[PDB]
Amino acid sequence: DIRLVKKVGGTIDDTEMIDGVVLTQTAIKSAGGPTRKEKAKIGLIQFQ
Amino acid sequence: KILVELAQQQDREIGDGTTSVVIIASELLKRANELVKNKIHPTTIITGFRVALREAIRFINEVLSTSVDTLGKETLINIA
Amino acid sequence: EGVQAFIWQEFASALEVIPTTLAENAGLNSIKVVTELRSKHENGELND
Repeated sequence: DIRLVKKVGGTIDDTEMIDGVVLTQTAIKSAGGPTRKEKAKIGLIQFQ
Repeated sequence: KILVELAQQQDREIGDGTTSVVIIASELLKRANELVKNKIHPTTIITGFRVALREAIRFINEVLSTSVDTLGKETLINIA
Repeated sequence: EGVQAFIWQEFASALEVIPTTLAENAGLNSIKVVTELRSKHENGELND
């Protein structure tokens, strides 16, 4: 259940536990910036 | 190939030095070769660098000259 | 006693290469460590 995420740059000393889910990929970021959103629900969509 | 990848991570944190600063990584192995060819194991040599590098940051802070009390843009012009 | 006498003594001394290998990379004499341990395990009493 322990997840390890790699990030380029920085030092090993700055490595610390994160309080939320971290993903490797992200949005295409073409023409939206949802970004920081306060009080948002996290869903999971399996279907395409 | 590891020394070549230093310029990739250096340009991210610093952004320059490939024309000048990157050369410092060359001679580090020049004098490290003569020491390992006789007696002392590389561990004592590297740990000798670790205790030296730990205080090297403070040694730079002693000769460190902060940027302040300069007339106009002379600081930003000299850095440019 | 029996035939397993000298066999178990070699198996017990087979683990002596682990502290010997650590002394090679640390620049320590093998006998200098082993000679002490024979006195230490009768004096230092385990946790030392």
